[PDB]
Amino acid sequence: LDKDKDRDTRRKRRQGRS
Amino acid sequence: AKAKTRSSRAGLQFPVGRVHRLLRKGNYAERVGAGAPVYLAAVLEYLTAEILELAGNAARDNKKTRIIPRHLQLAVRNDEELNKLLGRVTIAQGGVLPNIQSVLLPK
Amino acid sequence: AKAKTRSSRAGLQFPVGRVHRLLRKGNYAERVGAGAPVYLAAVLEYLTAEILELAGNAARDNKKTRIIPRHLQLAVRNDEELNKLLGRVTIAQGGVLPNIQSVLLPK
Amino acid sequence: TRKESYAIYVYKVLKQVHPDTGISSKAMSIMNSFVNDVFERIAGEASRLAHYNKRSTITSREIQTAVRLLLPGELAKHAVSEGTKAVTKYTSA
Amino acid sequence: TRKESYAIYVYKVLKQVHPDTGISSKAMSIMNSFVNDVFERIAGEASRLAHYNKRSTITSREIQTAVRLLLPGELAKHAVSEGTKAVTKYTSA
Amino acid sequence: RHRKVLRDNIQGITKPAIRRLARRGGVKRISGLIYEETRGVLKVFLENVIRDAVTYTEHAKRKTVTAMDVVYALKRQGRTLYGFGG
Amino acid sequence: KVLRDNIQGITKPAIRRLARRGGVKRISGLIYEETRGVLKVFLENVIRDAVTYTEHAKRKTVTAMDVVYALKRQGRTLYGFG
Amino acid sequence: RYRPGTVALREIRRYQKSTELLIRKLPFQRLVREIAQDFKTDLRFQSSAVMALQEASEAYLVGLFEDTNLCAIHAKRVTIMPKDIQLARRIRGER
Amino acid sequence: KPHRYRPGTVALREIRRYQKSTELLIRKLPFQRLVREIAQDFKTDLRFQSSAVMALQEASEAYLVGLFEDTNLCAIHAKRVTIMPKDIQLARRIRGER
DNA sequence: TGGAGAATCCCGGTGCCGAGGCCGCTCAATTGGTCGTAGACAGCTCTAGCACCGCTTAAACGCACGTACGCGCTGTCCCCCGCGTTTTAACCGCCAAGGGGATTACTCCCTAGTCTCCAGGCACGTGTCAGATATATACATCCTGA
DNA sequence: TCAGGATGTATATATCTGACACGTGCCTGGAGACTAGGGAGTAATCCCCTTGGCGGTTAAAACGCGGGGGACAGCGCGTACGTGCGTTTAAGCGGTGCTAGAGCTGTCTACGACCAATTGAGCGGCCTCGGCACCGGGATTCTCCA
Repeated sequence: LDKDKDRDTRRKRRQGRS
Repeated sequence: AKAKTRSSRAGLQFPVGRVHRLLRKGNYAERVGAGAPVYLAAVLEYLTAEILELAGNAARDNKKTRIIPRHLQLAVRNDEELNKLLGRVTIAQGGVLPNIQSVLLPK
Repeated sequence: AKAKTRSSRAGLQFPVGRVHRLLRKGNYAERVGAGAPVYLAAVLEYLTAEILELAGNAARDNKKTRIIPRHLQLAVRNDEELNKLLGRVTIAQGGVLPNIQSVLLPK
Repeated sequence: TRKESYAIYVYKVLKQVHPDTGISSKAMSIMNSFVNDVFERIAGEASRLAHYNKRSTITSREIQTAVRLLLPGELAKHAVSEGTKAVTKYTSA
Repeated sequence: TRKESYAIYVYKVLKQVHPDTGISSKAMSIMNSFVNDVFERIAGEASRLAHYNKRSTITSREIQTAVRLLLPGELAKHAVSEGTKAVTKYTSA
Repeated sequence: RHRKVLRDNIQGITKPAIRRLARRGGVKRISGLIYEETRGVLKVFLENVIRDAVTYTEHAKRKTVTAMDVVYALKRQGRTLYGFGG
Repeated sequence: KVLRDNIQGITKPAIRRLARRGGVKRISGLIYEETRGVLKVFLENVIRDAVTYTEHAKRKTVTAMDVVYALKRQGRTLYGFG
Repeated sequence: RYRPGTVALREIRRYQKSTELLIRKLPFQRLVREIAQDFKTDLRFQSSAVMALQEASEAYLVGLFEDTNLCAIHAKRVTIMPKDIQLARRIRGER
Repeated sequence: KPHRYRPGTVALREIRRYQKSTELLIRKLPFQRLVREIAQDFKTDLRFQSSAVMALQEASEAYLVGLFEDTNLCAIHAKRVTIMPKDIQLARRIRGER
């Protein structure tokens, strides 16, 4: 759960920069 | 009528038309549906973004602004799922993860 | 006019026409040559004869007249080249080779 | 002669992710080999899935099942979400 | 619906090799699976060989190279000999 | 209507069964801690195979896991199994 | 043009450098001959598959893609050469 | 009474002589259904599917125990230990 | 008295150095001569691209490094720090090469 | 526990070649149509998976005991490591020859596609005998005593 | 080393079955014949990249020499695992019932192949400067002898 929540924030910055 | 790329319709960076051509010319099936190259281009763009993000972090951790194969090896082998995806893959000029066994360290 | 099967033309027992149809309907290439099914049927017949000879020898050595999967396992694992070909193959109801390490036996 | 590659798309994705970071040519060839390898893996698995069900069309369902077969865990879930989002965005317009 | 198999051909080869030996049903199914597996290996390797040289037909040269790539040593040599003998007898008449 | 939920069936892989499997592998002496490790390894292997079999079943929109799905899962993990079809 | 006894070109310090990269602290004396044996076996397999791939294409030059395809066929996929 | 190791060697010869399954069918079937409950509920299984899973699992465990016995002999023991299984699965690439 | 390190310090510094770096560890020309000598036994008068020899060297060095890692794990498992040829034989036996 | 000394991290100037940007020129992606067939969907059939029950007996479980094997410890010796000195061949730069990979054009024969014809192989019944199980049994193997 | 008691193993024979071998209709798929279009075979050229040689530098390889540290053998001790016995438990076998779902069939339409016209996205070629390699030097840091 510690690594799993990290990968969602990885995706959202891609959607945040776009 | 003026033309828009299929990648622009899906909001992608990877080419949907090239992926569709390679799927047609790869002898994978008799027919290729319209949504399949869109899905495949999205998956390829996501995996490229993941590896490039981890490699950029590893390059920042060595005070470099240019990604070398060493940074790609450090990006893949330090992540569990990416190392599981590329367990049989040899990266040229990649090197080895620095890890020395505990019984060899002096006491 | 008077037909004659392609297996009889090559002196084969395996069906040439069935391998031709499978090669066409398997999406391997756009076109299929005329000699490729004959060549592949010859290779399949040779491999079948090679494993069935050793399986028959193993069945004869155990005083049996029907080949059971144990005999196929003995025939494959006792010949080094067939074992090299089928190194990642599990034969159902095959058992194992009888082989005990020397350091476990008493002296 | 013209040899196609994935260099400009990898560069666009890199500028989207790390806007001030460059990439060497050897690392670019490695990323190109990675994209080609993953493409062949997913396409071969989708071809097997189409042949097993006696279908003659590779659709997005076959690609989604091939992604779920080939990618482990959270990578599979995020890739399925990305592909579904892209397909709905494509078919909406 | 009829399902096809290599049962009678395996039985004919067994009668050619050991005339007074039978084969059980499970061993027959194992032999059928073996023939299908080797066929898929050689056909996939020949497909990859034809795709690598940018050709669009699988000829006997592709099958011969696939046999030399897949089979080890004496099996490869004797299988190439058998295939060449059969193709020669086929095209000589 | 009885939605039976199963639990703790890994203990059904008994210690005599693990002893027989080790005897077939040629093992002469077995430690007492071997059995829990073997149950864990078997659980990991069965999870990895059954997940792919269920994926192949869900793709075909069927409710039953056929033998060919298990054969394809073992093929996909590089553990080809002869004598069940295909 | 015949070459002979070039397996001694892989010297003892090169083998021990590979072992230092692998994390080995102490190396016995027979490791060098054993390593030369396993290296010759591995190279024989890969070079045989590469030369088969070259001979099918009716070329006399072993290109890098033939080596990549041979390593791919042996389950040892190599990135960075095409 | 026999000395320890004689009945062990007799069991080794006997179970390497035969080909039948060594795990009981019904506990393996209950284990398979319990594992498959965690992916999709209300699944059905053909009997040949459960039999194929049993054959594959027994072959995997027998090969693993052979590799375990090799690593145990390498440490000059005759008793396999969990570190032997961990070493075999680590060298095989599963861990 | 001159300065001499104890046995094991220089080994650890070499381990850290060669795990930090990323270059090839075998000399190019002896490996090229070995590749040509081995390929002479299959088809005579062959030519090699330079990148083919570089790919062969990269793959061979990566294979040998992974083999030495499994060897070190076997040697540690047998309660040693010195790798021996039976460790390599056990590693290749478990891997499925022999 | 403290100093001498070798190695390594960090700063800073300098060159250089490789990444990045731009520009011209294809040719592959796009768009717009027609067409036919693969696939979705409905509906019926009928097989096999699930659930239950009773009996039996084989296997699992628990417990007691003894011994054999794991493991820790000590001593020995030899062999691998560290270092200095000398040999040697890898490496780099440069030059020269030419073989063969790559491209283009031309052409023909090999293979896809269609139609027609027929017979080879597959589901279905039916007999019958190879071996599974059971009973009797001499013989190989192991343990204790000498 | 020899040998008796004892137990488990393969060996000699009955008998009973259900699984393998074999014969039948048929129908679907393989074979024969013909036509067309393009994929591949063949020839000619070109120029790139491989091979070979030579000279100088110098870093790496090789060889020899102490010497300590690690492999290995031997020994002792105690825990834990094999073995056997009796109690317990559930796996297995057969028999029944039921319905969920797999599979086949017939319609029908939406979706992808195919093709021609069009053009801008992508690729090869050519500058260009800055990020990184390199090196000289000093501060920090770890190791070895007290």
